[PDB]
Amino acid sequence: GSPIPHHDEKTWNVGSSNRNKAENLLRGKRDGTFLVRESSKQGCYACSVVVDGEVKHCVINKTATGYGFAEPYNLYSSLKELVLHYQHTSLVQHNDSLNVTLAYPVYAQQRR
Amino acid sequence: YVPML
Repeated sequence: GSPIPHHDEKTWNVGSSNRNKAENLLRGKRDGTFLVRESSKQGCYACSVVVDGEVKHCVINKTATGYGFAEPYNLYSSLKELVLHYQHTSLVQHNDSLNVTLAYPVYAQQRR
Repeated sequence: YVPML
């Protein structure tokens, strides 16, 4: 019985307008950190995740259909589900230099 | 922007 902090969308949701900022926040966290922000996209998102210590920006969705991490599957109108899947799934299946996952909430919230 | 699976 453990109440994960990911259950909340604010734990990692930084909103929009935080590219070098959300990246400046990741610079220091531990490998596996991740944050979901937005941008001038048409409504897509970008999850700034720390990989091997070097934070990078990735995309979560591309075409209006859901919030997967690269491929459109199932539905769900929220990222909390996507982030939850990759939260335990490796992200190397696409890159052998990734092997990262959303295991650490960029802003976390295990305090108050 | 890195491509994921």
